[PDB]
Amino acid sequence: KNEPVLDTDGDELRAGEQYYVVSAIWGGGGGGLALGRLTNQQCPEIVVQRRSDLDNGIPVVFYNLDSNDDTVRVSTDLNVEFVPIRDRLCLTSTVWKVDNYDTSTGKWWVTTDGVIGNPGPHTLQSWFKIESGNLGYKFNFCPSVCESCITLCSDIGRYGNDGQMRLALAESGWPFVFKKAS
Amino acid sequence: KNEPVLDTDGDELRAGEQYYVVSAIWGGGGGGLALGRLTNQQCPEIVVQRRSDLDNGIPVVFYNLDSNDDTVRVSTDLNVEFVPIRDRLCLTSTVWKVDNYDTSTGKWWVTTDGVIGNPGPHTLQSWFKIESGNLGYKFNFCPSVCESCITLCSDIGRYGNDGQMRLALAESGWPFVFKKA
Amino acid sequence: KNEPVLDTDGDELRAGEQYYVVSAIWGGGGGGLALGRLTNQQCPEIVVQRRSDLDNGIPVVFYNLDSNDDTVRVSTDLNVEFVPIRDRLCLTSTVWKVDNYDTSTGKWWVTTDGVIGNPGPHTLQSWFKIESGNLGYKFNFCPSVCESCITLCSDIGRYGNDGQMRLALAESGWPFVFKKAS
Amino acid sequence: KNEPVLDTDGDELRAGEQYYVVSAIWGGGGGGLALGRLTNQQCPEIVVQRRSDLDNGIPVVFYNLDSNDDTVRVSTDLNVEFVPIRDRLCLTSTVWKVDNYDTSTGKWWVTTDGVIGNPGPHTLQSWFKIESGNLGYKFNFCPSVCESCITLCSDIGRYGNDGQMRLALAESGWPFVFKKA
Repeated sequence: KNEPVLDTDGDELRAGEQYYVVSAIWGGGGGGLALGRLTNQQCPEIVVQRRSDLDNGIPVVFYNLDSNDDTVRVSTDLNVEFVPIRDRLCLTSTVWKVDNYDTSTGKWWVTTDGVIGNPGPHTLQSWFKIESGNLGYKFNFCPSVCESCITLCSDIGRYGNDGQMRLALAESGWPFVFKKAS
Repeated sequence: KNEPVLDTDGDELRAGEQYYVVSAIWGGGGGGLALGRLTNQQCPEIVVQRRSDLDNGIPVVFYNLDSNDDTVRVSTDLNVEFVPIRDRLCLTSTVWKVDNYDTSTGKWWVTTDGVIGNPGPHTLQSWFKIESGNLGYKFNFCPSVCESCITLCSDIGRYGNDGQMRLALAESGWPFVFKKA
Repeated sequence: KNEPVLDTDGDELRAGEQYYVVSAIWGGGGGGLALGRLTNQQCPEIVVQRRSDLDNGIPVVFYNLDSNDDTVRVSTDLNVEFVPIRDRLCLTSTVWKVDNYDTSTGKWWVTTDGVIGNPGPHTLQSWFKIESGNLGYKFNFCPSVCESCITLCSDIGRYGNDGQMRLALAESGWPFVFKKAS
Repeated sequence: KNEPVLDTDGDELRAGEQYYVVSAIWGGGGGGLALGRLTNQQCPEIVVQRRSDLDNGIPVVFYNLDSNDDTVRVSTDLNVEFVPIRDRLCLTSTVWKVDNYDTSTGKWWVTTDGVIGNPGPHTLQSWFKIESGNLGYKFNFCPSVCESCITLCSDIGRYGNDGQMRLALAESGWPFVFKKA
């Protein structure tokens, strides 16, 4: 099988365990990932990166394709879900998913209201991979859960949008590391 | 557009919504802000800080330059208004404003009886910015609503006055966080 | 019997219980009391007040004249002793004591290397009273443990010396409150 | 004379004694300071901050203007020098100094190869002050050693560079505390 993803302690990532997704860069790297909103949309919430290094954001859990695999490995399709500490107003899910194309910017943003499990055409937009990079791990959207589906296939970068640093498909991915939220 | 200010849950501040303004440094750093009075002046009320770090104080609401903008963002002039948790006594508003110079102390205090809206020279003293701090956020008085006006331009810090902890212009601002009320 | 001294919770002070001695003034009031040194004297350490509101200093305990009185009351002679949280280099005690007259400043400072117990002429300089003031409690040095002794009789104020806020006999005392340390 | 700087035990800093310089804000605020190297520059070593708040870095010593003054006090020009816990490659000193302006970033970095003593125009870049922060202490570069010299005058903050956390002149200083080494 593929190499396990490791956290900042060097331990292998476990499916269902909570991790902050924090910038790999030390010095001007920013904080962790979390939830935000847009001017014209309160729900679903979008994925943003904190500007402050002090703020690790909201933890995520990862779920594997097969719930009998407890280890999170590189280059395998996963679900990603924020675990907010307090209840949220939005009724949409906090599962990551690729958004519909944004004609105002030309970007495919990462949003939420994704779905956990049921790999196939219905959930195609909710499957992400974690890949090794030079500066740290990167997310990649290139699902293999529906062989006959036509799909985008691209690393996940970061881009500013109306004062918030969002995640979007990009040629080169932004590097992250994973820190135990325990 | 500028970075949205966030509350302690991580959600952007919304214009018109109530927030406690609470010291980002607890313990002897105190608690939240509130309306107060002075020994020699019942009205207008002044801006004070509660000593107990368990006391969130009295919430404020923020108003943007343009009432169509609902996100409160850093480095933008806004109005700050206490929710009027007070007796029926003062006819003055609960809107923050920079006072006239205090010859007894050398301080430029934050007080109330400010005004909402009408950006320009008439309301210049009622416009405050929220800026990112080392931790939390700090207030800064440096209005740009009147390009030709000469203005003070300074962070907001804390100073003792009349046996109380007040807010005044200071070289280095005191950090606060914003809690949903 | 004299009124009990109360802590910031409204509870009566107990002999031998640890309290921070913090400035009663909120706004430009400074922090708590602790120990310092002088340029020409490392031991005994001197009593100072922290400039920073955030620093409650070192807690003290109070001891009564009679070890069988558990309540600390106003206008009664007490011993005051810092309880440092870690061992200190000086071999002198951390019990408060009025110093010998300082010809360099004209002040009678509060220093340490005091003694606990044995009220009378030998320990006279180690006895302090707590009094109600306008703005909080104040310390008063006016011991009655030796009726035939001539003694100074004055409130304890604060006064700067060598960049430190020291305590000294003064016409008007500095107000304090007592905050449970544990 | 000025207020003595205190270490994390509450004891005044002594000139010539070793101290770790550790961020007053932990977690994502980082750990202590250390000697570092740039990708493209082995010497002089630069001043960096460790990411782990468990890593105290390596100690500095402070030298006063007058060798007869043993207390380190706020708002006074001093020299800062890392204990030379390093390999023997560099002939440069471990004394902190403000660098020449960096056109690639717009920053005035803190680097080493400073000089101890001889206050005046020749050593101007090697004099720093320790100032009280909202919490802990901040460094400030605003030398008074050469009255006729024109000098920068600014707090010291932190900034990323070359994949590392460096110190540079900044509007608002980053707060540190001092731990006996």
